Amino acid sequence: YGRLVSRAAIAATAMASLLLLIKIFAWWYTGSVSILAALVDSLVDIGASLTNLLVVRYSLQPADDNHSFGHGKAESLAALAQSMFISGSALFLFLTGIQHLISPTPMTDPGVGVIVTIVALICTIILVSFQRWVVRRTQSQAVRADMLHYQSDVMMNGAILLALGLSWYGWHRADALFALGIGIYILYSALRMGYEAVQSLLDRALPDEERQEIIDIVTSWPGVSGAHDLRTRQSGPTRFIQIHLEMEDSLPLVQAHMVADQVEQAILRRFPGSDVIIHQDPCSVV
Amino acid sequence: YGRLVSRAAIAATAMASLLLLIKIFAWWYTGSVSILAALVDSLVDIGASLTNLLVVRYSLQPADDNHSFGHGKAESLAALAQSMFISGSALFLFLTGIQHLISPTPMTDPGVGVIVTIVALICTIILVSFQRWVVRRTQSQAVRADMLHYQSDVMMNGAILLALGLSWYGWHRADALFALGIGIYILYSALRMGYEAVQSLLDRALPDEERQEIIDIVTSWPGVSGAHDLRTRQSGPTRFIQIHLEMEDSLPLVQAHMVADQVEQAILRRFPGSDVIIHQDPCSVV
Ligand SMILES: [Zn+2]
Ligand SMILES: [Zn+2]
Repeated sequence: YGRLVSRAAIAATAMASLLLLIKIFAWWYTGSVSILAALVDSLVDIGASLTNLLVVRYSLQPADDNHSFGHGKAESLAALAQSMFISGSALFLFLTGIQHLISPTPMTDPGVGVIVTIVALICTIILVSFQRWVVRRTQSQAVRADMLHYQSDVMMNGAILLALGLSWYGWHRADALFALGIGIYILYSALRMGYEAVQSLLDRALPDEERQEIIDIVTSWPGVSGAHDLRTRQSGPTRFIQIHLEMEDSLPLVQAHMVADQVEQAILRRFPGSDVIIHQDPCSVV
Repeated sequence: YGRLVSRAAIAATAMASLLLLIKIFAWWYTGSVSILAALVDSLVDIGASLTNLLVVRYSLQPADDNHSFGHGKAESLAALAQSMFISGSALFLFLTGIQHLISPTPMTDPGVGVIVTIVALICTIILVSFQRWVVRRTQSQAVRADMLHYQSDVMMNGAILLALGLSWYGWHRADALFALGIGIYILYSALRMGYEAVQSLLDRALPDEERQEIIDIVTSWPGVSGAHDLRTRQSGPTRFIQIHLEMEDSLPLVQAHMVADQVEQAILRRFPGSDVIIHQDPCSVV
């Protein structure tokens, strides 16, 4: 089920060792060999790992079973933050700004910093295009998919992509660095993550689809006329009422369990939800 | 049910007109009559209203029924923020600091500001001790109960509570203003709200109690030996399997619906959950 196809391990590893390795380390600057580097979104990127790592190691048990009845919502939650807040807002240490005053133009910023071994990384892209494998091999219910924090925390598209002496003087970041955030942050986490997130409100019961599937599977048994109601949600959950809305509308006998249970069972299709549950109603809302 | 006892209206009003009135306005300073006042946690307190107001006006329908299947989790969510973040962290614009350097001591802060008509408010306490009525008349599933943002956004316990010439020179805020945050913020939202919040992971299935009640009600019908399983959560939700784990362990007939439905029904006790649902199992996990 989750060897590959489900959160089983696929969702176990990435930002649980994408981070335990790539940006566990990559730099030995201002200390031994004292050339300047102010970027330590490294220890800042480290919160990101342990965070997710442990958090997903909790998106992940049968529960505090009693209390935490049966969880991992957890992730969707630990997405909500990363998203809207703390990225998709990590955007806002540049919405625009430095474009007009004596800053990006002819003087202040198109000169300083010809000491760049920042190219040391951008290799790291390796372990986004691995977080990328995680994606639909199974979304860590897309919780990994804060990844794109990296798919833009590896957006040195000014750095190692300069318009050095061809047309743009110091307008190198005024674009090909400004929109960067805008439509890959606002319309990133500050929707995306800000969403699976927001269905931390269980709802979206489903995508009309397995909605569809679901129904037609149940609609079609021996446990026929008597489909009453689906309701649905994340990591699994479905449920419900049916049986004989033609006569076995009391008539039958509890044999006619497994029959639902057949149904239920037959709502395998997925990998799964619960024994997303049947109340097996005889007598008819008509 | 919710006239008074449930979120019906009680949860409709407070921070949906606690804020629409109290700090809709209270001040006309630097403009007409130009005495100084830098505090506009007023327009900042206004986000707080509309926010909650509208949000609770959504903690509150049958759903985007299809998608948002049947919601209001919403609040618990809109608590999570207020809490841990954006208060219980609004604490940290003072953990301590101004205690030692020439700031609170003999010179800088125990002198400036003898112009205080800040006493204009502290009346506002009126509409916390109304948010206080909201509490258990029904917790707006304690979402209102970000209120205590006010129960500490009305913590002028330096202001209009000075140790002016009795023992403490300028040590007036170094205490009776420092701990203020600590153990009414950290151990406030940054647990409290940071919690109902975190059970945005449905879980806490319940408080062993109505857990208890629940069970013994079901345990005790004509729908006897055959209690299988509770599972539980917020605004209502319960569910489950039972019937005849002594013989009507297939034997009976779907008459024996309402019998669960009796049960279910009889899990009135609360105001309620769902028709927190029964799968009525004959043949026995034994
Ligand atoms: Zn029924
Ligand atoms: Zn069963």
